[PDB]
Amino acid sequence: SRGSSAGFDRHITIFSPEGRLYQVEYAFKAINQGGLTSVAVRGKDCAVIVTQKKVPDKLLDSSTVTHLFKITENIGCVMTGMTADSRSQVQRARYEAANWKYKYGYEIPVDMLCKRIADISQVYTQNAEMRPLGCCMILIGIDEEQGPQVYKCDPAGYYCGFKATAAGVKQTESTSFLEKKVKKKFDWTFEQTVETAITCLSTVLSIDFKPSEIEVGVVTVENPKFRILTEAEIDAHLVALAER
Amino acid sequence: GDLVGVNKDSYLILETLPTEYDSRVKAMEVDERPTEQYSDIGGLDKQIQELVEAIVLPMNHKEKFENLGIQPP
Amino acid sequence: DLRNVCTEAGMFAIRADHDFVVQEDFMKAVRKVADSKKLESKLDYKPV
Amino acid sequence: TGYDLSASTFSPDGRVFQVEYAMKAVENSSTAIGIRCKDGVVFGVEKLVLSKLYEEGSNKRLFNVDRHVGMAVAGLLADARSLADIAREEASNFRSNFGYNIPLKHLADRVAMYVHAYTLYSAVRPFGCSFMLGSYSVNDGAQLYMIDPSGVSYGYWGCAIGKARQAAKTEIEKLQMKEMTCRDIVKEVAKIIYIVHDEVKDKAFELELSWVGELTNGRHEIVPKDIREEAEKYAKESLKE
Amino acid sequence: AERGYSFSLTTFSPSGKLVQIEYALAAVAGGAPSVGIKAANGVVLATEKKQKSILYDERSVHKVEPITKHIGLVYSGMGPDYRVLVHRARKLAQQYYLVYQEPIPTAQLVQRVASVMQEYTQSGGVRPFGVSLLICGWNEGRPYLFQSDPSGAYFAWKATAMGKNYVNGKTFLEKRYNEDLELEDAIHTAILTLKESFEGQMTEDNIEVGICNEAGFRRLTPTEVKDYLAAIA
Amino acid sequence: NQYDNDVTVWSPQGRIHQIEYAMEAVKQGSATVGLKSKTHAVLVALKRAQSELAAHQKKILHVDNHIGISIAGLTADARLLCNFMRQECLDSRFVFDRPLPVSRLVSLIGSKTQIPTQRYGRRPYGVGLLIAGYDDMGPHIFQTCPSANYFDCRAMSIGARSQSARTYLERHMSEFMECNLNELVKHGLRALRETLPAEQDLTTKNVSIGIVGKDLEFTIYDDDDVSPFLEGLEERPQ
Repeated sequence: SRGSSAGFDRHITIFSPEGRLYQVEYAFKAINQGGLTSVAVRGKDCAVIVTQKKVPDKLLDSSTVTHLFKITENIGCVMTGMTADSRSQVQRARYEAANWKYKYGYEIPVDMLCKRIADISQVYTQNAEMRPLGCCMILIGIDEEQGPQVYKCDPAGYYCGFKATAAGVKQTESTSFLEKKVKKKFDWTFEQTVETAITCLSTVLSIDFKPSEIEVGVVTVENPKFRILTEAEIDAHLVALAER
Repeated sequence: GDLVGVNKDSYLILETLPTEYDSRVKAMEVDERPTEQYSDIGGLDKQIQELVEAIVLPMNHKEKFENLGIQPP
Repeated sequence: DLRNVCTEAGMFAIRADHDFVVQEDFMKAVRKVADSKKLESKLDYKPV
Repeated sequence: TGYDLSASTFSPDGRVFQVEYAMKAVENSSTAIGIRCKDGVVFGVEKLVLSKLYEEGSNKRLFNVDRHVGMAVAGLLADARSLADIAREEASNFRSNFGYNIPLKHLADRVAMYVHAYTLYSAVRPFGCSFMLGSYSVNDGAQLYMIDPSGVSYGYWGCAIGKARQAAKTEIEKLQMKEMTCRDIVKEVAKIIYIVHDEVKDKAFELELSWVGELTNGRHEIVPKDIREEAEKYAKESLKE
Repeated sequence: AERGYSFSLTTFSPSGKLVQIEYALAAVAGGAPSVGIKAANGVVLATEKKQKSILYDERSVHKVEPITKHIGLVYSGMGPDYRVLVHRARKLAQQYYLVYQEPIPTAQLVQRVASVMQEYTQSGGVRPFGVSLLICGWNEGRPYLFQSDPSGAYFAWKATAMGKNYVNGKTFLEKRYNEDLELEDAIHTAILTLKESFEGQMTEDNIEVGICNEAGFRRLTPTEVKDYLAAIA
Repeated sequence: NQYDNDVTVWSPQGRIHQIEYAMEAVKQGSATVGLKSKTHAVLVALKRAQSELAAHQKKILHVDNHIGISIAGLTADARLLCNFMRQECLDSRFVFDRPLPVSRLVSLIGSKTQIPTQRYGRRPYGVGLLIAGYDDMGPHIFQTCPSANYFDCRAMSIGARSQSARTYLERHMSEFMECNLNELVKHGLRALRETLPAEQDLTTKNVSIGIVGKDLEFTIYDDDDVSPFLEGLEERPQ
């Protein structure tokens, strides 16, 4: 035991003598390869995503580097990991969402559209023929009977429902900052939530942002469309958090 | 630390000696290897510049590093 | 590696034979150092 | 050890090594630069002549992927011509079913997504080929995308690919370009090429250029002969001086 | 794209063992403890729920699923492989119900779910499943408790444990299980034998219980479990 | 040494070994030259015999009435790629009622030899072509490789000791545009005579000439149709 090799077992996805899948414990290390971090916070009226946006050059256009993707009109999500795998899995989400509406006729819940992204990933675990995708989707969206919701699904399959999560480089550090602001408990208004998200990302990286260094995706119960906030709206919250 | 001769019976300090290095380091002699001339290295003309400017130049024109204000690599 | 950048910027000057550096000298040096820094082996975090 | 024999194997590090290597096969090719202005896109390839026996201006690295979409490639050239046919085939199925020239934002995401499907399995080998899609429309302006082996696409205002990727990205950062007419850019492109090329590492070169913008009415051509000469004269003068 | 491998990865060794199934049983023994106790008018399936912060929402997933109006599952081991088997079971049950217009008997369902898990130790280019299912059901007047292993075998039990510390729990149950219990302990005695392997404080949102009497299988609401957790009920 | 057993693996250096090797199959093949003018394209190939009692293997394969090729590599692969071209030029007569223009033919060979350098356990075709054709753009030569690249040339040579020819052809590349038909073939032979050992010469039993022109559908010459071109040929002194 204790990590031994069964010969092949770090080159395909079969059990080790220990009882683990080394090939999937590696695909998690890809998520941190990206170098970005994304926080997601649930309110009582709205769920917020905030992502670090890193434009390395002056050449790259800044409006086509985004990590926030519209899956439906009532489902956004943020992709962390290898950018190739990411876009490949977003494409696949959109497909399922619109296939759902086509077969059942009432657009898809955020619950199930994760459960299907999760199960496609699971197949890549169980066969030897391919590697698993090296990315990690966090969906948000308002449910018609449970308020807002946040789900995160991993390269192995395991997906769960959250009140606040992160993913990427500072995935440990964030969830220690967040769980303190969750056991206290507030009203969690729309301005409460955006406040908790930006201040978590801003302190765990130490940046203290410019409106052009984050992109903020948000979905309210009053207006269930998934918006991506422009730089004008983002700045209103940053100078409000510099006062307070 | 210093090395010193000592009279082999009555332990008197007789003189101070030049410090000593392991004979394998003196065997790593500063040899005298036959000229070969940078003209007889084919291609690799850039490489020669990159090395000379980093090793050879600070041996005579450290004046040009002091006037600019930097330390050689 | 920032200590390197400031030296490299110096070396272009000594090569061109100026008595001063400029804003390109530090622009080039960051590109050079940054290429070999990435090439020259991956650095891993070792936690305690 | 055995983490490089397959595209289907993460390494302990966290990164697929077969894709890393592919990208290094690009870096060992000649240089191609793209630079988008406000009313067109201009392309520039630094095509080496390896003998005097190859016919002039032939076996290009400038494809037409559609009647308004350039494709300038770098890297292993065989796999390039393969992509240029998958792309033509996509930009035909799109005009068939939706009835109008395919938008370059989408043609890119579809050609990247096809490259990506080749880094997943062990049964295939990831493409050794980075390439830029340019395009002009009057409803979208100029757009310039760049794909790579990974399967990543990114909008750009300029970029370069190949063995002088570093030296050429400098020349474009030191260039205003959100304000220049197409006609003025072509002079810049030629000048940039001449700078980034080494005749002490290569013999000589032929300079390939492509409009696609307001000049030509949303088509994509190769720059006419006369304007190409003017751009070579203005480029020898900036190397003299 | 691809074709797929064709050659089995589970192979005999010089011993006469199928090493892959031996290992996939060690994954099972890393999983969260689960106990099963057939009563004399119901079956109790209780399980140690997984969590490791206060951020998780302990009502968005369920380790106790319903397969049919009269069937239930819990599992011990890899969580992705469990959503695959729960989903091939629910379809098996629906083909059976579509041909005989009759709820699938519980002996039947376990015997088919097992033959899916047997197919992945002799198919091309796959690894066995990483779970043990504990299948309760109440048909034809009786209760039933089965357990299928990633091997493919299955054994009827009168009460058992799986997952972590399933050798301590099978002993603890061996004494405390005296037939003719009422349905309500199997709950009590079940919850106790989770505690013989659980470190911390049990709460209504930290374990999941499911019963299964003549009225049909049902997951116990959080309120309901909080009461059995008087440690006296 | 582990990156040589598939076309599917890249090498840390950023090449592919299985594609490099295949091209050594071409340098084992028998020298062959191709040059053009502005009215004729010519394929001059040095056949070879593997015994004293034996004929020589045909280097020039007739494709259509305006396309020839000259192989160099595995012959079993050369007739697998020749049947596919014969089939591509009977697809064009039959649909468009025109000759398939060479540039668009070499682009199909390019699409079909690319494929098996990227699928598992299939190999590259171990044969290099010289494609002499003449259509509505005058004459062409095209060199094909097992890598799947190709080139438009003005005068190319492949096979063994071909480098000796390539230099002869690169010193005289200016004179080719002004030759009459018989003067061109002289160049080709004089270039092909620099690929032999110094001890033997071009005879009529191991030279093959292929001519395609503006008014002349692609022909092939053997044995005693080659004599009107060796006779008159300069002497090559050492």
